[PDB]
Amino acid sequence: QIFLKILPQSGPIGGIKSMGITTLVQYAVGIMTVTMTFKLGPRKATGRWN
Amino acid sequence: QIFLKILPQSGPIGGIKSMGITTLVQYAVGIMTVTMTFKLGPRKATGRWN
Amino acid sequence: LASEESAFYVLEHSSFQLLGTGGTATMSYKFPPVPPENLEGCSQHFYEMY
Amino acid sequence: EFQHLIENYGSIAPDALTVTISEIAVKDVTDKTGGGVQVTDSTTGRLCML
Amino acid sequence: EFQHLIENYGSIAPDALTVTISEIAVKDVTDKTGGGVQVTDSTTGRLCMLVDHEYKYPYVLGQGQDTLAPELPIWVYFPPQYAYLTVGDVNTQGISGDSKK
Amino acid sequence: TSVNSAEASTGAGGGGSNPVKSMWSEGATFSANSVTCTFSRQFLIPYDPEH
Amino acid sequence: TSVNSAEASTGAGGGGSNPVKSMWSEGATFSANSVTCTFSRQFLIPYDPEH
Repeated sequence: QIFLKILPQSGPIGGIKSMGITTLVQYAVGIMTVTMTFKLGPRKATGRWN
Repeated sequence: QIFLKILPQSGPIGGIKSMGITTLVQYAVGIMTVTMTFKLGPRKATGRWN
Repeated sequence: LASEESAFYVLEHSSFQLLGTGGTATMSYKFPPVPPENLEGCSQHFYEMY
Repeated sequence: EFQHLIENYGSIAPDALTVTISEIAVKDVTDKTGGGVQVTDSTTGRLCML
Repeated sequence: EFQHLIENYGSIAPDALTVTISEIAVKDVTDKTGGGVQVTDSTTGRLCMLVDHEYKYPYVLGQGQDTLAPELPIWVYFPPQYAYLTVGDVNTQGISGDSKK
Repeated sequence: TSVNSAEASTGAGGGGSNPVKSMWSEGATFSANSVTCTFSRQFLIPYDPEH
Repeated sequence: TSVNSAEASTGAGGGGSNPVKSMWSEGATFSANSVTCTFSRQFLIPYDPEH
């Protein structure tokens, strides 16, 4: 399993009047590229007429 | 002891009317990673029946 | 209700990667040898093989 | 591709797997002029991958 | 991990310590449209970090004070402001008898 | 005009990019004679309006 | 004054630049004994106001 989240960046704290502990609004995007290989077995030989 | 403080940055001073001496509102965030090694001594051998 | 056997997993208590904007990360996995799925059928009944 | 698979081959089994997460973009969201929100790519935003 | 430690070992003693401050981000705060504030990453902003390897400054750690890092990895640390106590001369404030160092 | 005119579009600010890889080190690795414990915490130095 | 004076001009924010070339891999490559299938999907992880 591949677990993905966004690191919770913290909001400003300090001399600003009554800020409070908040989080910066951040969301992630990306491209997930998944490659799977499959071993393949050849078709069985056919002796039919039809 | 590791002391941390944000380097203060000065506000603009110049042609702007009555700007005054100010400081840019800056706060710092980061990740503090602490690794400690502990020497461990093996459990003493025991000869109890129970 | 939770018990002593209940597994409370905290994923932040592990080593994972932090990837910035534009970063990439790859996972590789190798399937164990598994029985192939047959893509061809049967032209006979196993009870009519006489 | 599935039609080609089931036409040209006799059996299929999984062999390997590769998952690539690229073009990661952590994006901050703030308020744009005239209402609504606007999105800006984040230099320090980190995607936690485990 | 503490259960494993106290179950599988007979003694423990600290040996080495490594502290790494990484993912540093000094962030400017400015006014946001429609009220509030917004945060922008700073390229020129700096964080002054000083490691007192020589113990030049007074040591205040190890006094059992409410300054510890969060017990859970999900919480954010707010490192305490550094202050120290030093010796001085006790002087009486007038005739009231109050004394200040 | 405005970006609100589009039915389901969101305005963009065109920020920067930083393709860096860093580790959030955590957990304890036990050995026969020692244990190496690591914990990572996000820390915040607040804004000091006057030092 | 504002950029609205020129009816054929729009304001610019002067964002950054990133001359990077990446690949959108997809499709299946068949062989005599194996097939390598690849698919790419854009994924979005939403903002989590409380972790």
